[PDB]
Amino acid sequence: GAQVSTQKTGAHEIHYTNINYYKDAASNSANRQDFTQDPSKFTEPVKDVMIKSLPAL
Amino acid sequence: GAQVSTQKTGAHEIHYTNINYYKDAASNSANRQDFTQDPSKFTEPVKDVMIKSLPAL
Amino acid sequence: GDVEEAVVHVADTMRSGPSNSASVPALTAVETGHTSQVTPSDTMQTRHVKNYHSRSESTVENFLGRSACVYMEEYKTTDNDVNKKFVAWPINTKQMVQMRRKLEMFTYLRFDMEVTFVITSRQDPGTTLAQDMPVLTHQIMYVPPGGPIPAKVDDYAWQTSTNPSIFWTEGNAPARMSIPFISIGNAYSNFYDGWSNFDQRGSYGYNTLNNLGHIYVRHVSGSSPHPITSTIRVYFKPKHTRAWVPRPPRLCQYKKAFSVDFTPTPITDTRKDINTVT
Amino acid sequence: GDVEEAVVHVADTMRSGPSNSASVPALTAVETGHTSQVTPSDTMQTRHVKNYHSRSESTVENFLGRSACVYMEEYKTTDNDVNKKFVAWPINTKQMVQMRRKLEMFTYLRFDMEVTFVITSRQDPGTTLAQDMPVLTHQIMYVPPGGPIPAKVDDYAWQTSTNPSIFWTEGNAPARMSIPFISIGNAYSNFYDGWSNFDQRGSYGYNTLNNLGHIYVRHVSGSSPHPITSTIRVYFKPKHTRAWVPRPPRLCQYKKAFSVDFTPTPITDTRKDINTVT
Amino acid sequence: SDRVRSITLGNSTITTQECANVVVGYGRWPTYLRDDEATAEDQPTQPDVATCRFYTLDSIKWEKGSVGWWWKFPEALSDMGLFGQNMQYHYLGRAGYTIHVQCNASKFHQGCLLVVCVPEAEMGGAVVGQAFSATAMANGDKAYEFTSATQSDQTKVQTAIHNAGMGVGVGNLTIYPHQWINLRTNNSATIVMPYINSVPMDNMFRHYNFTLMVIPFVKLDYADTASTYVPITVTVAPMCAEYNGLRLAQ
Amino acid sequence: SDRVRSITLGNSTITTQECANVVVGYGRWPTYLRDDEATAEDQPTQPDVATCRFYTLDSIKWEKGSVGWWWKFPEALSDMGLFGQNMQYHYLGRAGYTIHVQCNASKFHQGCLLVVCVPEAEMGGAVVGQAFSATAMANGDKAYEFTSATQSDQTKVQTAIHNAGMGVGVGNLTIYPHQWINLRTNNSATIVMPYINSVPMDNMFRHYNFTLMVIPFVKLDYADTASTYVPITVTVAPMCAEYNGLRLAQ
Amino acid sequence: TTDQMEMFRIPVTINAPLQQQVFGLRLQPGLDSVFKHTLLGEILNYYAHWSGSMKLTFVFCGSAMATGKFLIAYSPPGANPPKTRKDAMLGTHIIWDIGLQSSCVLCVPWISQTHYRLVQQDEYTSAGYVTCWYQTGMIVPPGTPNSSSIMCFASACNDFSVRMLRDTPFISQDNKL
Ligand SMILES: CN1CCN(Cc2ccc(NCc3ccc(F)cc3F)cc2)CC1
Ligand SMILES: CN1CCN(Cc2ccc(NCc3ccc(F)cc3F)cc2)CC1
Repeated sequence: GAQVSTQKTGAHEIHYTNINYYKDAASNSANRQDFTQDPSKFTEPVKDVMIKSLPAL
Repeated sequence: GAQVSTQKTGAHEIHYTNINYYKDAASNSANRQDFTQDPSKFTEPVKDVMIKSLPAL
Repeated sequence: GDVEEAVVHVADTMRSGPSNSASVPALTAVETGHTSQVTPSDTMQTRHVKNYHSRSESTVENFLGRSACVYMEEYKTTDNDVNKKFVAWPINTKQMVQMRRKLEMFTYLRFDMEVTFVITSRQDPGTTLAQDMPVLTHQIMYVPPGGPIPAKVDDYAWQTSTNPSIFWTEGNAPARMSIPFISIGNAYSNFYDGWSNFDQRGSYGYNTLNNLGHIYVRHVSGSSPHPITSTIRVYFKPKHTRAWVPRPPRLCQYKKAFSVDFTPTPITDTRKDINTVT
Repeated sequence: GDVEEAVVHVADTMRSGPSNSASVPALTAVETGHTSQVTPSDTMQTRHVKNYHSRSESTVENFLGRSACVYMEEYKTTDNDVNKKFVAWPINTKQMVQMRRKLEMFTYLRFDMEVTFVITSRQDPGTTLAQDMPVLTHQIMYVPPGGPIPAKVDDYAWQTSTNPSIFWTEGNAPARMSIPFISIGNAYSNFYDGWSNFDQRGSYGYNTLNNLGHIYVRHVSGSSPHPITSTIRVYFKPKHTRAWVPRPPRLCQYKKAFSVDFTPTPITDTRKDINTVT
Repeated sequence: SDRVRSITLGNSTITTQECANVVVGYGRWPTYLRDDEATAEDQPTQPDVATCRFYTLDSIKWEKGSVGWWWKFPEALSDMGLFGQNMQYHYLGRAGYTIHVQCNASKFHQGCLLVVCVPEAEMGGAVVGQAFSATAMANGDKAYEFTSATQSDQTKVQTAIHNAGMGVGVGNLTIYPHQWINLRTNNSATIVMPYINSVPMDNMFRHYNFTLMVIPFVKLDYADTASTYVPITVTVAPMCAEYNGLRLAQ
Repeated sequence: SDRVRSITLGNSTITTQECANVVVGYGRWPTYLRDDEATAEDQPTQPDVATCRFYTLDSIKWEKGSVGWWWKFPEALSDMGLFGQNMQYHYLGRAGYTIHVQCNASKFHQGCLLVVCVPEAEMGGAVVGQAFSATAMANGDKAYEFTSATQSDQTKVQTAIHNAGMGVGVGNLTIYPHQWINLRTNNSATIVMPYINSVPMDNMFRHYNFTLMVIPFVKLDYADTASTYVPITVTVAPMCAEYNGLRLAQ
Repeated sequence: TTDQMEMFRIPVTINAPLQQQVFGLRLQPGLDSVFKHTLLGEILNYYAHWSGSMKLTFVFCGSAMATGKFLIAYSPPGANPPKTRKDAMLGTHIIWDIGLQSSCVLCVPWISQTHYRLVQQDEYTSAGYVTCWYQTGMIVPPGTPNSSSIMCFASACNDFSVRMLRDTPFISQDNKL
């Protein structure tokens, strides 16, 4: 039961295998491959959406 | 997710397995199996191709 | 099922030309508490650019995913004072400044922990040092709150039957272990603006919520003819981290290990005048 | 997907016979800056030969894929001078001659790095040496540019919370780590024919682009009754290398660690006369 | 015949009736910056024709005792037409070049020149461990003299010819793009140099992209003639030049 | 709302939060020269962005006794950025303009200005049958003063305001493209002037394409305030500029 | 600054000499004292490299009857910073008009020879200057204060990024707490 996945590499110009040996999820290695993000929570907390082109008020 | 590939050996008269354990591509082993090369960049940098048999000028 | 298989670049820049219209992206109103979302393409002509930069290294997982010292202490193999032959450290993450600051940028945290111990020994100076001693061994014991606490190096409490412990010998790799999210809430809290008693009296502050237990260390049976001093360093490395409610980084120097007390500090440095740029 | 599968000999020699024609492969004109491409088959009769030789060992990957010392330094476990109990080395690859020369055959480079540390210790000579000390432990800390710098062995800065560090104990295998392409450009530059200030003044040369940081090393807590000296050697081993714009190898001996300064040197050695061949 | 070449850039033309082929950098023709490789956000400016034209720098005199000369670019063209103005008014710049070096003499003269463009031609001071100002290595379009003997003035770069002021064997400069002007069979050399650097763009006042060197390997010789020297002229022309980051004039 | 306007040329932007519409010459937008109307043979140069941007000329001070001012183009922009350099280095030029004149005052001020662009605004001397130098009518970006009384100095143009220095009734200037800046309900005037001339192109040092005039018809007035004057600023931006006939700098 | 809060307010006057400078500063978000301790500056100080564009927002906190125009310009790196409005207006700039909308945004474009810049900036990786000048001047009616203030806000665009983690230098200790 092995997991295969891509590894960070460059851009213009590649797989590693992982296996879990312990029965507790806390023993797994860091899952530092997640890159999803959303800043609208802190930058646009207003109730009525404002269009950038339109005047603020 | 294992990679199998040939290993340098002689001529007239042979496979090794590799697996990646880390999540960063920088941790992989050296990829010293590439042998493509092209010297025309430094030996024939002229604009008009010259045929060896024909006179240079 | 012998195997199973399982990237986000920043925004690009779009070409823009001359414009003359009633739309005014530049003008806004900060009174709404809304940060603008203008881009350089909205105020000057720009070429088309493809950005391959990524924000991988700024994730909270990577930001906090570095081991850092949190405590160091010394204990002697043999000495007259009983209290000086072992360590007893209430666990807390507010004694070393850098790691404290790093954590204090978020109000609430939830993560697994990876603990590593570095132990070193040295012979104390003295008039006579010629001796031969085999390799030393150390014991680390973790005592959840309310458990028995040893009072001397050779106490009965060192016979752990339920308390986890590690026995380590010098010359090998540092000891290590992992701990799960051991809290009583749904998340750890760096700050707590409240009291202990329901009458608004008593202890005040995060100290109130610090009940993680203790750590004890001792030499197993080493008792040298001459004193030998050892030092232990504890490193913590969060894993699988989640954070909530960011707060501004601290500005004033820390002064207490269990309080927010500080001294007023200037906002920043000064310069000759408002126009000086050299 | 439990597995997945994944050589270039030199040119052969073709048989050639007597010739008599208007074609003149031998005659050319170097004024064009074009190197010839004649072969022995074009000037004398040759037999057919199959070459199994390969140019595998001359690839840049293999040419630079060897670890080499780049720096060594000494520090004492205990001494009167504070600055003598730890090392502070600004990172650069121009202090050891051989590795410097090897790199300087290309103008631009782009590679990953593999770093290995070799540490050894020895007891300083003295009148009294009889002592017993457990195994020693060392700490290596990497400080990116702009970070805090320790001023003494027991400084607070040694509590790394974000700075990567390695704790190592004698008697085990040498420490190792890997680093990615950590540059601010699209490639490292061995040479830089320019200045720092936009007025064509200031520092001049590659020094200007050297901002890789520092490395600090110390004994964790070892403090012997008598001095003990340790030495550290740093080895670099490029990986996944790419190179551009080759340049002629250096001829004059190096004289400065941050400059190209040199002294004029003869082109080569001499012999009795133009005809001497013995 | 392939001995005749004609080059037309902007509103200027160069015609050579006796020349060898044209060498083209490392086989790469100059070109504009691509969208997927750029980093600056704002729109660039592309004043072709106005800046992409030939500019004849001043001339040197080739004597029997000449040792060589060098020029540094793009600083050499710092005050040459609209190219200089654009370079002054902009923070970032990018452009390839076409270098044409003329030298003509009768059938009875003999000599040989080496023309080579050296990217990142860093130079060392005359006295080790001694800094020099930005005047002993580039002062506009004026050419600089190499020296046969070892230099001694601390205010100047080491001009020892056989080391090329770079600590390398002069005979190994062939690795770089180059051409030979042999008076027997040649009168000019043409080199097309693409933009070579570690970053997409750079300031042209702070960074010397490449250096041009002319070295007589076989010294000039003649006998019984009224001509005492052979003039040498250098002509350059930026190609696909584009600027960015407008600001106040430097 | 239609009271807000935004104009973006090159790397400059103008935003007016209280303005009237924009007037557009004789209903013709500026444009490049067509192939079937050109006369010069060689390729033109079109350095857009570098030259098509706003340039704020200096400012004037509007007092209770002001009478008016005028500027002459394109000579007014003779030494303004790359536009001036291109005009210097070329024999022929061609470009339209966008003129924006700002003037703001509180609700308690009163006054009215006339902004008008007069093509071919030929002027007569102060003393009949007496020539004047090219300095009493255009000296760069500096503004020139009209006079309430009849002029008398022979070295200057006739500055009598009511005749506009042209021998015509000042009240009839409305025929030309124009706008009014009325402090009650306006703060700026915008005029887009296409290229008007009897030939496809002309030299910009010898010919004044058009003249800009600002005349207070209702004199400024106020009472009991700390502000003593109302500054006036003028901004111009060439559009679709193209040059031809390169030569040595004048 | 006897009063610390004064650091956040840029003075402005009526009857100002023509074309005067309002303020000027270096664009070193991680090193300059101005941006050192801002919410943006703190984040960068944990890293070594940075890239991307920046936003500077200015809000006029004068009276409702006051009016004026300001010129804000960004000058890329050069041998000398601008000294007069004529020099400043050559580079990237925006003309700011004060009206119902009390805020204006100047987007500093990312113009650099390298993909990244050092946080510990030096001569090689300079970033330029930002300056503000009077465009028309501030005019007020009777019965209003003769002085006003402006505030500046700093933030990163959506293409901003950082790299290489380092330990910050602002916080230090000498003894265990
Ligand atoms: C006040 N809060 C205290 C907890 N702190 C986070 C935290 C929590 C637990 C721990 N370690 C728990 C632990 C785990 C394993 C042990 F052996 C001993 C321990 F103390 C470290 C940091 C956030 C602030
Ligand atoms: C002037 N250039 C300096 C860099 N040099 C290549 C190079 C770059 C970085 C490094 N090491 C970076 C590094 C990586 C990891 C560390 F812990 C410390 C470090 F300094 C070594 C060689 C080429 C010449």
